[PDB]
Amino acid sequence: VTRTAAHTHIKGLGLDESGVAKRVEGGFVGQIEAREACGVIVDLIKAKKMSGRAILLAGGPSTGKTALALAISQELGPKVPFCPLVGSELYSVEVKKTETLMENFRRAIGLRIKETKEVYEGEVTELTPEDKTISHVIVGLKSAKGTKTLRLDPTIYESIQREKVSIGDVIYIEANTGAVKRVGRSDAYATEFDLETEEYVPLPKGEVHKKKEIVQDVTLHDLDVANARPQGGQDVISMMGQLLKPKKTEITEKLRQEVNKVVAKYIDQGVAELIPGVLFIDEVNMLDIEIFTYLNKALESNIAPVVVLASNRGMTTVRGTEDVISPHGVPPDLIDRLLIVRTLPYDKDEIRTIIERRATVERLQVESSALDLLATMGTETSLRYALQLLAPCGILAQTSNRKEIVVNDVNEAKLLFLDAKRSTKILETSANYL
Amino acid sequence: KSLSLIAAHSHITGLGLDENLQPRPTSEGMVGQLQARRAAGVILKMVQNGTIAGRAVLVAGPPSTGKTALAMGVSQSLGKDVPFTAIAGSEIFSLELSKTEALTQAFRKSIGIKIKEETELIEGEVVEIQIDRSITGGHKQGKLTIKTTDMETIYELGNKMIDGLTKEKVLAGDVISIDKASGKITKLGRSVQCPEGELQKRKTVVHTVSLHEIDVINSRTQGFLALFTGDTGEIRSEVRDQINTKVAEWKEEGKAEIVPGVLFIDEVHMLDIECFSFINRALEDEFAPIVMMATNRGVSKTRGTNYKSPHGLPLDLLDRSIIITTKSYNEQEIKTILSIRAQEEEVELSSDALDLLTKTGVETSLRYSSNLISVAQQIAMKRKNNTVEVEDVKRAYLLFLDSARSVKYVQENESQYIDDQGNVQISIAK
Amino acid sequence: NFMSIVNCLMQLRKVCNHPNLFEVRPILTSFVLEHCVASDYKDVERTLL
Ligand SMILES: Nc1ncnc2c1ncn2[C@@H]1O[C@H](COP(=O)(O)OP(=O)(O)O)[C@@H](O)[C@H]1O
Ligand SMILES: Nc1ncnc2c1ncn2[C@@H]1O[C@H](COP(=O)(O)OP(=O)(O)O)[C@@H](O)[C@H]1O
Ligand SMILES: [Mg+2]
Ligand SMILES: [Mg+2]
Ligand SMILES: [Mg+2]
Repeated sequence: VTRTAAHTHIKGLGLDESGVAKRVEGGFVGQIEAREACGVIVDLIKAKKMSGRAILLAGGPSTGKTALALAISQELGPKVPFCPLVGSELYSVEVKKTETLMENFRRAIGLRIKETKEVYEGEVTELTPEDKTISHVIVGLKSAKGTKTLRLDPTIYESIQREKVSIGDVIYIEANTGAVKRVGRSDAYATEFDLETEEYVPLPKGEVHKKKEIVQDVTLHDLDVANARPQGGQDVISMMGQLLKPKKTEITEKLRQEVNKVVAKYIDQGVAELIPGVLFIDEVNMLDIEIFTYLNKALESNIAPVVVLASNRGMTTVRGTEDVISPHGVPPDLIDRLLIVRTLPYDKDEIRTIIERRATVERLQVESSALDLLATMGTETSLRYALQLLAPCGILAQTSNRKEIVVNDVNEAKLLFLDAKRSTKILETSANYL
Repeated sequence: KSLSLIAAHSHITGLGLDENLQPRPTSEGMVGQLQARRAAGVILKMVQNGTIAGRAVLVAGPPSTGKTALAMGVSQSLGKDVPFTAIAGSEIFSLELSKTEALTQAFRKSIGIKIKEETELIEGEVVEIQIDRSITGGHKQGKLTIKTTDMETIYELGNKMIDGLTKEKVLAGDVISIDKASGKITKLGRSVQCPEGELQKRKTVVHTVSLHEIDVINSRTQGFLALFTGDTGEIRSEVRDQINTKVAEWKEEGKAEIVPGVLFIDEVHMLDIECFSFINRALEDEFAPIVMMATNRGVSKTRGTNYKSPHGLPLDLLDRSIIITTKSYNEQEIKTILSIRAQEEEVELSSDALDLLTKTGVETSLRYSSNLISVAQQIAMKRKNNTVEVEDVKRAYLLFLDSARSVKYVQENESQYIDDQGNVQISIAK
Repeated sequence: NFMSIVNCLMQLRKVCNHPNLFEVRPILTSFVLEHCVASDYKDVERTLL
């Protein structure tokens, strides 16, 4: 019914209008500074003015950095574009990591447009040249409420020849795009043959010419791929244009200058509205020194929005460097333009509320003795081992036909499943590399 | 209407120097660094002179000094019609393109060529259109009347005039402007239009094109598709040699004049030694633009070798280059820079918030205060007043932590964070 | 009025059973960007060639 995978219990940060964060609100217990400061970051994205700001989230495991990342991604809403990304994913062999990094900086930003398109539909009456010719075809579309004849290009006529239409077939033709879809044979010719593979559709109601306006949103990187390589078409020249060089290449700066030039012309006409977004990079310590040094100049660039990082290390060696020792795996020049939000750990009662609220979201019933036992396992092995063992206790409750988690079920979970320190303690004694 | 939101490098507009090249204290967004702005003005009049070439310069210094902001001031004071190429040091590393040929591509991208010619234009109001064709044969015969304030005549049209006149919809009320050499029609206005002047006028058109564009165009036909799609690389040098002799012949004939542009390379410390020796040869070529470099690292080991060379660059590069250095700023100049960032960001600040923000800008860094000025207006904005208070700066200080403070927090919590060997205490007890 | 109430509720009654509110679902065809950046430089290709 409802799939829960270490998430979906958080519906945002849950802050007040004054700013003060509650103790128990929105799937969060404790962590006041990262939630309230994270809401300051939420308003900072809602400013639509700031750019180049980089805020890393540094902390230990089971502390709530990625959960805070889903808290800001849920607090922003669907209208603000969110780009999840891992630093291990930026390595590519088709192009460099620079093109994927700056390309992702063009993936964070969004831009909503509004445009009107013309819709034509009707039953095909005549396909004939004009009177003399170079071979164009007047297509007489018979609609219900009107009958009109229209002259078309040879390419859309070629797609009309592709759709195998004839006299008396309902088609769908778009003016600005040129795409052709056939609905089927009209209902007037259903009695011509007793059995036919072509389905019989009724006549389309309404006029021949129709107009509507869409508030469709499309990312600026999608306009960059639309400016980079040919995608598809229904003709041979467009499909071979796709088939010839479909391998993605690096993009020059002048192309982005013309893209945001005509985009700036669209925002000068009042049509579109520029809204920034979020590029969230997971495991920043796995990045190379080249991506760090291009992040130095990339954060000095203009269009780079509020980028949130997540690094789970300290004074370690940077990847790509031999003797450089720096905090968080980040070079000190990039760490100078970074902002650190320290994550706070959780007590025994806060582990009890994590297991409690995770149990209520997981729709399992836990008794108080098993809740205190899972609290002691939360303060003995790990948090992820108790949250990992919430489900097998309910499974053993289902096999034992019980509706609540008991002491013998979680002790049977202790016997059937082992944690880290029992695994290391068992693997310490070896006959032949146990 | 160059696209301009609030950048770190948006307030700097021009170098801001006098006629005697002595820099003012507060001029055109740049405050301080008198010797760096004066020497950068010597580079500015070096590009504006254009009689010399093949020179490399370097701008060095500690962080929070603005060497990239100084080169931004040079590029902003350079003005239009002069090409400026700003590339990264790690941008030359590519898989489809070699690093040396990409560096040669940047060296061809830096210098442009101005070529001018004259064309004729007939602009005037249409009175009526009377074409003549045949129902079976063809061979269209067009006639229309063109009118202005002091001329009104009937123009007979050819085949291509009715081809462009019927492929583009036009009326009697609609007004056209026809070029004779191009053959395309400009349907400008209908009866915007309100025209004056003579009917047929001749004006000059000037086009600016860099040498790299001529290199990939004269490489092959699909080098234009590689000019847009970016799938170029590794051009044969016969195009470069014959294009150099053709450009020199265009300079000798007086047909094409060239503009010496500036090549700016950011983060030049992590560059390969092959590109270093390639710059060591390419600085002595005839068509060699002025190169400005910004070495950002310190003394370390160069990539490609084992020894720790000083400056991060070999001495063959630094022998043929001039070096400008920058120094740290005073306490008053940080308050002045935060004041002009308050003027750029349109943020009204108080005196005590500027004093405490100046103190925490001296203590921590320039960039942290340059972002605390941004968030302080929004902690103030949540209180529904435009005035920034000291409580917003203190809250923005306790919320957004410095790097050294969380370095102390990391060193206090090393059991929480994962170590170099992958060991991490994810539990609390035992 | 009493007519604007019923004439306002007949749209929601024209929504809850079946979306008969003019029923136009967009066909989601591509964008109509007509600029074609290369055509602004095609004349430069003509002058250089
Ligand atoms: N304050 C909190 N309240 C509720 N659950 C939390 C909290 N902090 C962490 N968690 C839970 O811990 C789990 C793992 O944490 P995670 O975000 O993966 O840590 P990290 O970001 O260090 O990898 C998440 O599924 C999340 O539900
Ligand atoms: N002379 C100056 N005038 C105005 N701002 C400056 C100046 N020098 C440095 N800055 C500030 O320094 C910041 C960028 O420093 P940067 O040029 O990146 O240093 P580096 O090049 O050493 O990394 C900018 O936000 C800018 O406001
Ligand atoms: Mg994580
Ligand atoms: Mg720099
Ligand atoms: Mg030499």
